[PDB]
Amino acid sequence: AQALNTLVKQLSSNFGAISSVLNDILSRLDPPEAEVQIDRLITGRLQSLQTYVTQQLIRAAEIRASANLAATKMSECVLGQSKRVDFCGKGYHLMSFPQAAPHGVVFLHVTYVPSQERNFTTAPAICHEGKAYFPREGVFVFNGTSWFITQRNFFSPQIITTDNTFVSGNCDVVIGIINNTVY
Amino acid sequence: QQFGRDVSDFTDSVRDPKTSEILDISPCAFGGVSVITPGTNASSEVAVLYQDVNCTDVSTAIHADQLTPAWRIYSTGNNVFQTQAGCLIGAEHVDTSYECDIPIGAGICASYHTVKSIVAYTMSLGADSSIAYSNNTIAIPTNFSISITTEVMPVSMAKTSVDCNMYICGDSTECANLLLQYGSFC
Amino acid sequence: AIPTNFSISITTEVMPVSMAKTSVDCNMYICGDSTECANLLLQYGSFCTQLNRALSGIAAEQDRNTREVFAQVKQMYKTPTLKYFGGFNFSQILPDPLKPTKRSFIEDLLFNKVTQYGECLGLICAQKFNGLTVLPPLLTDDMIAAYTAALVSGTATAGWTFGAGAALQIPFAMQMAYRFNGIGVTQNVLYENQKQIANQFNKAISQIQESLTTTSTALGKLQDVVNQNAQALNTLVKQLSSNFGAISSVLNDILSRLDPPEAEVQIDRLITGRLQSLQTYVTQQLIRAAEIRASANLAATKMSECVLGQSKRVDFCGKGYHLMSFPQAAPHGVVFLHVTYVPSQERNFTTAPAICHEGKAYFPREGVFVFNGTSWFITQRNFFSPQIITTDNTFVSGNCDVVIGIINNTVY
Amino acid sequence: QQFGRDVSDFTDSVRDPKTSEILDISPCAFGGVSVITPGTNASSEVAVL
Ligand SMILES: *[C@@H]1O[C@H](CO)[C@@H](O[C@@H]2O[C@H](CO)[C@@H](O[C@@H]3O[C@H](CO)[C@@H](O)[C@H](O[C@H]4O[C@H](CO)[C@@H](O)[C@H](O)[C@@H]4O)[C@@H]3O)[C@H](O)[C@H]2NC(C)=O)[C@H](O)[C@H]1NC(C)=O
Ligand SMILES: *[C@@H]1O[C@H](CO)[C@@H](O[C@@H]2O[C@H](CO)[C@@H](O[C@@H]3O[C@H](CO)[C@@H](O)[C@H](O[C@H]4O[C@H](CO)[C@@H](O)[C@H](O)[C@@H]4O)[C@@H]3O)[C@H](O)[C@H]2NC(C)=O)[C@H](O)[C@H]1NC(C)=O
Ligand SMILES: *[C@@H]1O[C@H](CO)[C@@H](O[C@@H]2O[C@H](CO)[C@@H](O[C@@H]3O[C@H](CO[C@H]4O[C@H](CO)[C@@H](O)[C@H](O)[C@@H]4O)[C@@H](O)[C@H](O)[C@@H]3O)[C@H](O)[C@H]2NC(C)=O)[C@H](O)[C@H]1NC(C)=O
Ligand SMILES: *[C@@H]1O[C@H](CO)[C@@H](O[C@@H]2O[C@H](CO)[C@@H](O[C@@H]3O[C@H](CO)[C@@H](O)[C@H](O)[C@@H]3O)[C@H](O)[C@H]2NC(C)=O)[C@H](O)[C@H]1NC(C)=O
Ligand SMILES: *[C@@H]1O[C@H](CO)[C@@H](O[C@@H]2O[C@H](CO)[C@@H](O[C@@H]3O[C@H](CO)[C@@H](O)[C@H](O)[C@@H]3O)[C@H](O)[C@H]2NC(C)=O)[C@H](O)[C@H]1NC(C)=O
Ligand SMILES: *[C@@H]1O[C@H](CO)[C@@H](O[C@@H]2O[C@H](CO)[C@@H](O)[C@H](O)[C@H]2NC(C)=O)[C@H](O)[C@H]1NC(C)=O
Ligand SMILES: *[C@@H]1O[C@H](CO)[C@@H](O[C@@H]2O[C@H](CO)[C@@H](O)[C@H](O)[C@H]2NC(C)=O)[C@H](O)[C@H]1NC(C)=O
Ligand SMILES: *[C@@H]1O[C@H](CO)[C@@H](O[C@@H]2O[C@H](CO)[C@@H](O)[C@H](O)[C@H]2NC(C)=O)[C@H](O)[C@H]1NC(C)=O
Ligand SMILES: *[C@@H]1O[C@H](CO)[C@@H](O[C@@H]2O[C@H](CO)[C@@H](O)[C@H](O)[C@H]2NC(C)=O)[C@H](O)[C@H]1NC(C)=O
Ligand SMILES: *[C@@H]1O[C@H](CO)[C@@H](O)[C@H](O)[C@H]1NC(C)=O
Ligand SMILES: *[C@@H]1O[C@H](CO)[C@@H](O)[C@H](O)[C@H]1NC(C)=O
Ligand SMILES: *[C@@H]1O[C@H](CO)[C@@H](O)[C@H](O)[C@H]1NC(C)=O
Ligand SMILES: *[C@@H]1O[C@H](CO)[C@@H](O)[C@H](O)[C@H]1NC(C)=O
Ligand SMILES: *[C@@H]1O[C@H](CO)[C@@H](O)[C@H](O)[C@H]1NC(C)=O
Ligand SMILES: *[C@@H]1O[C@H](CO)[C@@H](O)[C@H](O)[C@H]1NC(C)=O
Repeated sequence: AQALNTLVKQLSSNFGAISSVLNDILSRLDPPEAEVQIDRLITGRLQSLQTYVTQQLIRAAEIRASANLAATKMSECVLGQSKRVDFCGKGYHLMSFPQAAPHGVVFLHVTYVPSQERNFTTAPAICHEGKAYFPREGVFVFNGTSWFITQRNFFSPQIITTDNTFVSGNCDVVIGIINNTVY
Repeated sequence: QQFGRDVSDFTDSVRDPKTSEILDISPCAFGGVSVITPGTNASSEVAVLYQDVNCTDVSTAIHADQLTPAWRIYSTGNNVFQTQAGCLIGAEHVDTSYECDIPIGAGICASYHTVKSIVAYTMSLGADSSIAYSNNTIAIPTNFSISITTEVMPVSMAKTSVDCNMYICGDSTECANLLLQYGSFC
Repeated sequence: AIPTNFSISITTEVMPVSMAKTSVDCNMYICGDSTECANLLLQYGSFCTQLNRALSGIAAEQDRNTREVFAQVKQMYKTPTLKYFGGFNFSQILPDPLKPTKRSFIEDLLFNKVTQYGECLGLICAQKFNGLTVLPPLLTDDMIAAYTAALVSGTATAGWTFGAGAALQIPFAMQMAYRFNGIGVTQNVLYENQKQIANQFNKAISQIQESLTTTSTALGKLQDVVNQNAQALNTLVKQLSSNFGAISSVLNDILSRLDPPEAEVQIDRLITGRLQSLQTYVTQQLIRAAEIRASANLAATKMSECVLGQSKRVDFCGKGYHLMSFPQAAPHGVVFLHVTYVPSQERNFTTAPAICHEGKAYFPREGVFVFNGTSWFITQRNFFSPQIITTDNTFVSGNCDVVIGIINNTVY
Repeated sequence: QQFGRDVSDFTDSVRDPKTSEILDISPCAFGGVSVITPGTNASSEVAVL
């Protein structure tokens, strides 16, 4: 809108000519002096087009830069599930919804947000049978009643078995091994 | 040597041709003006920023009526401060921090706060919080929530076209004949 | 060939995020305060408005670029006193609170190796005879360092959680344990090789410190944006002294000698030549500012993906497998410290795709069949560590003697 | 009043000097031209937009 208003308003600029109207100059002046001053107007009006055309070329590049971003971001998140951090929404991305717009696109990014965090005392491994038992997944926690293994995305207890715990290296190697008995 | 020049072509310093004293020249004052407003709805007073000036010459030129432009109803109002941006006039200094509402420059912002009036303050980055450190404990999330956030980005543009003779000529015959001497510039 | 030993290495990357905000005033750059000059630029057009609006828009998006990169922090967190987290010495990356300029010792060296117009510093707010000015940024350098100190102190005591969401209290060896697992290796190795990892970490810290103490390069991205904006202004200054095909370069030598009828002819040609150089400078800054946002869009990605997370893309955040990333501040730019993982010291042996045992073909759930001349076992592709071939870790399906390369062994 | 103007300074409506019948003025006619072809390999006939 501002690009077209500038292209419009400089039709009425004199650009140092006798007027900004070619009809005034054809009527008032002699065909030598008329032809000079309308030539002064024809080059001021060409420069106003060239400036407008150039700044359309710049913003046509930036919108293509976002359109190539949106065509990617639709394929990444609408047509799938993203795994990049904070791409397609803040948190943990689940899915996203495209919505049309008069000159663009509006996304609706569905994210997961954890909360309600609680203290649990932790340690790397369990020293059972003289063996440093490392968790196959998750970390070791003690909630004040039981030692067990849970994830870090959410709190959920699991009984410490050899199916979710394994050993690489014996004891007295890792600093801070749990001295507990497991199954 | 009679006078000195700057790194441009301007003579920044002259010697007195009478008593040989060496005198710098300062380009008395100019700069831009911005208008700091709460909006026409929320108030009717505005604050002006005289950009990149010493407030000694600004407050002088207000009272000495040496300003261009000048307003018929205008006053300094005892609220003038020299920041790195220049002379904010029409706003009270606040020496605590808040979040940036309207950005001014060099970390200082402004808003329309309770006495409401226009006040100037320094931007805060956030809360003075802390992340404790343990060698033994891990905080683990238990409950949760979901949230849907929207974002928005253009993918197109109002594509135009411009005819030359309805723009540079207005369909006059003489303009079309001069246009032949510029070629197919159109 | 499967690697056995390893080392960690910290490779740095830089990029610009910011062009210096400029502004100009034709009334001063065009005229030098001649009134008749002001009365002949009108008669051309309020082009002055388009210029002022163009430069302020280019300038205002430089403050947007800086907040988009740095200001990803919701709360300012304090500097902990303990900095030898399990031996990991973090005194160089953190700001030094004993100094008045509470910057990191890296950022001290980053400032020094990086570092015509009116400007105001302190507070001596001087002006120039030219119409040029530079504008100070909204987000000051101390505030830039305060975002940067929260990104490092927050990573040192909350780690993976710091960017993922609410920052969670966690020991730093536990933070390593989740990060080192995430690249496809077993987290025993960190506890097994802790002092080796702690020394290799502190090695590459001092390597970067001595590299940036004695450097002549690797900051060419930052200084080029400084120099390219400086050479645009010097061209804009020096063309004031040109006649532009008029009788004189000074308006008070034109109106002096010539009578005011023909003086205004020569004044028009001197104004018009000064308008075009002013208009072209705006277009040149308009192109260069659009260039820098592509680096600012990279830095906004590369902070939230790499510092506030862990990156799994190829050669993103240095070469190797990414573990951590420490941001540092720079004039008109950012500095990253990417801690990557490098496997090393490979050995030959013979491998196989399948084992025949009791008429069926057995396949690894993950890893390869490894025969070192003595016996067969399973290990991973990123570290050499034996696993006895049992049906717990070897997936059993299909018949023997169908796949190319099924070898008679025993699976227990 | 004698005549009207647009949102920009172009006279779009003139009140008649004789009858005072006010009359809008539109542009006379202009625009762009495009040509549809299936190719010189396929035909010699074109359609014009
Ligand atoms: C806005 O412009 C005004 C113009 O008057 C300017 O005020 C002047 O600033 C200078 C710089 O501070 C002042 O000069 C100093 O004044 C103090 C007290 O008056 C003296 O103690 C100083 O003497 C010491 O400092 C000198 C330089 O540091 C030494 O060379 C000297 O040997 C002394 O050790 C010095 O005279 C000057 O007095 C004021 N003028 C007035 C009227 O106040 C102001 O600084 C500008 N604004 C800003 C923000 O800079
Ligand atoms: C993978 O390769 C790395 C190579 O970096 C290798 O780590 C190195 O192991 C050796 C031996 O274990 C280390 O050498 C010792 O390190 C300690 C650490 O403080 C030093 O104190 C030692 O110096 C004493 O011992 C010397 C020999 O007895 C004496 O001559 C001397 O006077 C001292 O009394 C000695 O240097 C070496 O430091 C590490 N390297 C690092 C960076 O830690 C690792 O073992 C390889 N791993 C595998 C699985 O191949
Ligand atoms: C984990 O977080 C969850 C939230 O994300 C928790 O679920 C919430 O639990 C609370 C109680 O602790 C419920 O609050 C009650 O809700 C009823 C129903 O409110 C609705 O209906 C009324 C009337 O139509 C309407 O006015 C409201 O706006 C609601 O639409 C109220 O009547 C009660 O006064 C009380 O507020 C929440 O409703 C419930 N949320 C949901 C989505 O069900 C969950 O309990 C947490 N778990 C743990 C272990 O902390
Ligand atoms: C720390 O975590 C452990 C689990 O890892 C918690 O122990 C659990 O306590 C609940 C108490 O309600 C037990 O639930 C009940 O179990 C009986 C027996 O099966 C069942 O009949 C009931 O219907 C009910 O589900 C649960 O079994 C028990 N789990 C284990 C493995 O012991 C412990 O309470 C936690 N500590 C604190 C302070 O909360
Ligand atoms: C110039 O002005 C004169 C007078 O102001 C106009 O003449 C009058 O015009 C009105 C309507 O325009 C005529 O009324 C009509 O008369 C016809 C026949 O007389 C009848 O069929 C209609 O029903 C209506 O009554 C009026 O007679 C006429 N008077 C005279 C003396 O001519 C004239 O029209 C104006 N010029 C133009 C171009 O409009
Ligand atoms: C962890 O538990 C083991 C037992 O499983 C402890 O080992 C005992 O250590 C003492 C000396 O420290 C010996 O006298 C015992 O003979 C050991 N027990 C066995 C069965 O051999 C070990 O000390 C415990 N660790 C800690 C820190 O208490
Ligand atoms: C961690 O690194 C810091 C340097 O950043 C070490 O601090 C230096 O220690 C020496 C020995 O006394 C002093 O002479 C230096 O002045 C210290 N540097 C600073 C900036 O104060 C520190 O010793 C290292 N940690 C360990 C455990 O060695
Ligand atoms: C190949 O790897 C195997 C491990 O799976 C090595 O076998 C063990 O070697 C140690 C000492 O070298 C012996 O104490 C064990 O009894 C061996 N176990 C088995 C199951 O053989 C073997 O040594 C490696 N080959 C070579 C040449 O070192
Ligand atoms: C692995 O052992 C099997 C034994 O079942 C071998 O299979 C025999 O191969 C011979 C050919 O050399 C055939 O004549 C037999 O009929 C096969 N036996 C069965 C039960 O089909 C197999 O050759 C061995 N692999 C290698 C490489 O020698
Ligand atoms: C966890 O412990 C810390 C101090 O040890 C305390 O500040 C925090 O409030 C505790 N959080 C919970 C959920 O108990
Ligand atoms: C001008 O004359 C006065 C004495 O009449 C003297 O003090 C001064 O120095 C002279 N000026 C110069 C430039 O010599
Ligand atoms: C204007 O301000 C009033 C409060 O005085 C508020 O209720 C109203 O919504 C505002 N309207 C707009 C358009 O901002
Ligand atoms: C672990 O931290 C506690 C305080 O939080 C401290 O007293 C103890 O010495 C630490 N453990 C080690 C091995 O330093
Ligand atoms: C492994 O063998 C290949 C080819 O046989 C050779 O390139 C390489 O040097 C060997 N490496 C070792 C460690 O023996
Ligand atoms: C297109 O032109 C080629 C000659 O270049 C001709 O052989 C062919 O037949 C033409 N296509 C059709 C559909 O006639």
